[PDB]
Amino acid sequence: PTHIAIALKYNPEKDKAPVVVAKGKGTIAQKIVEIAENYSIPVVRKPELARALYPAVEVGKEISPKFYKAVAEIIAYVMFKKKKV
Amino acid sequence: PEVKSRIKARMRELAKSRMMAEVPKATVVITN
Repeated sequence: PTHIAIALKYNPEKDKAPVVVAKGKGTIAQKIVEIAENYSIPVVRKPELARALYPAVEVGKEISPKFYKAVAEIIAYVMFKKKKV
Repeated sequence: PEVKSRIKARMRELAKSRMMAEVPKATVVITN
C-alpha cells in the first residue's frame, strides 16, 4: 500500500505551535509509526490532512499558523481520549 | 558525476538517521 506520516512534537508551555520532527513516505513512514508505536506515541489516521501537510512543512520547523486549525483539533482528540485512561 | 552524487546520497542518508532518532520525542503522528 501507499504510506505517509508526519511526526509532531508539542509542549504546551514551551512550543507556541507543533514542531515537525519527522516526515515520511514508504518504509520511512512505516518506521516512524513503528518507533512511535514503540514509544506509545499516538498515531492518527487523517489522510486528507497528512496529504495536505507533507509538502507544506519541513523537519525541525514549527507548522504554519494556517495549520493551527486541524492540528489543534487532533492534539485535542488525542488528549481527550487519554484523559479517562 | 559519481562522487558528487555519492556525497548527496550520504547526506540524504545522514539526514534520515537524525530524523528517525528524533521520533522518540514526538507527541503525535499524522498518518494516511
